[PDB]
Amino acid sequence: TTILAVSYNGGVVLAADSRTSSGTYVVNRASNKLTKLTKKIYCCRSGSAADTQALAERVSNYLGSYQTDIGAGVNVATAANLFQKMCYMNRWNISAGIIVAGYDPINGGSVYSIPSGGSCVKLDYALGGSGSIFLYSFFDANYKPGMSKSECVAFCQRAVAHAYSRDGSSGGLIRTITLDADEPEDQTIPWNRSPYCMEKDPKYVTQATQNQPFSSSAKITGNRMSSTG
Amino acid sequence: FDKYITVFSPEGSLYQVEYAFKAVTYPGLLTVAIRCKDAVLVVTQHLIPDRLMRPDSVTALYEVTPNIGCCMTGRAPDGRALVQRAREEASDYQYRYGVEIPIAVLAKRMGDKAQVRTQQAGLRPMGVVSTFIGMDQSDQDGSLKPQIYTVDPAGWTGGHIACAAGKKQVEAMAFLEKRQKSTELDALTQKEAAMIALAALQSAIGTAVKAKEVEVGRCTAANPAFQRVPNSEVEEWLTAVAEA
Repeated sequence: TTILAVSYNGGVVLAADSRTSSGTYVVNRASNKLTKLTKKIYCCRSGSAADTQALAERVSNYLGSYQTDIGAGVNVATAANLFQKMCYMNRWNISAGIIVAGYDPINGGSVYSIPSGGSCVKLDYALGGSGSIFLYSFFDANYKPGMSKSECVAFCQRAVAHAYSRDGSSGGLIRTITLDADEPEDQTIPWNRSPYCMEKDPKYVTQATQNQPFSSSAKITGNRMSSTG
Repeated sequence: FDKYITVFSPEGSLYQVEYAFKAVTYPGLLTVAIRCKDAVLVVTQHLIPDRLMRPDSVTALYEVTPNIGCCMTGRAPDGRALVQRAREEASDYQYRYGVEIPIAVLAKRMGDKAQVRTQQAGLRPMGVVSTFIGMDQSDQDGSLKPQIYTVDPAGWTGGHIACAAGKKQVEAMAFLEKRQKSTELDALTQKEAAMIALAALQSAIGTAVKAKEVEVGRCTAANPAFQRVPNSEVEEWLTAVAEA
């Protein structure tokens, strides 16, 4: 699983791969780990699909009740704080790396990582899931804050692609969603149009010279690819 | 003895329920709901005698869910209490079943809650007629259709084409019943239906209303969410009524 959420000026981009895996077999190839809580507050779900779906549905329902009774929009801080309480209360029972991210007119775009402990950290960008570990160095090097909405989406997609190229546990579609003052823009990049994969990267075309014909020289030529030669 | 607890009188009646119906009328406010081809309206008298009272604050109309509006007639705070129960009931339903509570179910569950307080001693009936309005998805074609469900203190739940609750409800119904012989009332445009509702209001209270002295709720097929109709749009309807 690879989930991330970066802030641009107006709002946020959540991005996620689409693979749930029972270890080494892909149970679902097209999961939607970007889970609506309110109109403009989503979470990205890493860990036990059961546990995060259950929390996301519980928190979505509390936020809907809350929004009805205050008769106003919900702040992302509220969604994050509810999600933290639940992820903390049950920290021993559940496996659930969450990123709450969204727009509210008070604080604009906000990102909250709620990792496995039930910490809630407010961040400019958050990484989550098995694939997160690949991106920390990618962000350190290539991420520049104060991106456009369009640049953030392109970057978030390029990020998720870099993670799911190396993480076995991540793969499939890259789902993004931009949350800002405007109507939410979801989009789904299929793997055959991903911004990066190792399979298409020219760096990794020439094969490792592992096989090597039986020769009268220590000169490494290439792989033996024909029994006649 | 019959009159103070929730027990049958010799003539098989629950006096405390009969009296909670009197609480609905006591505040002297009238509401009128009306269902048209593609929308429901609910019009509530919104009288603030105090110039020092903040108009924005005193509402008879509450949102129960995005897609179910409510209008409570009777003890304002009893109304407020039933909305909290309705919201609880709707939240709870959405969690249990993962879909918005249908208005006809919500209404029926609220009738169940009312009936309980007519059968268990020591709980006061909520002296309020709840008028839920909202679209309901037809399972035959998927088309939304407008619904009004009233719940009264007895627990009696009913769907309506039009209904009135409050001060002069008998006179406002008489007007809507007289206007139902002329027109179809379910073939009407939102504008035409609004005029009928506001005219029933006007007939029953016996005075022309300002757009300020009513608050109007609304669900349409186009926009199924319960909206408060802005005073501008109501002003157009009251000019349209006073002409014809």
